Amino acid sequence: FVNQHLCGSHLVEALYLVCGERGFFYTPK
Amino acid sequence: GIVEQACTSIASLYQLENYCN
Repeated sequence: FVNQHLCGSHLVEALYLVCGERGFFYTPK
Repeated sequence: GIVEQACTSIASLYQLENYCN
């Protein structure tokens, strides 16, 4: 989930795992 | 931002942590 290319939903899953109870912001530009 | 850069380049732990609340 880290130190790799994270396209599409793969980035969302990585943020979910990394951020835990804090949650996260997912913001495409 | 990260959504664009993480697909074209290796995403790090620090990069991901920057988007936690």
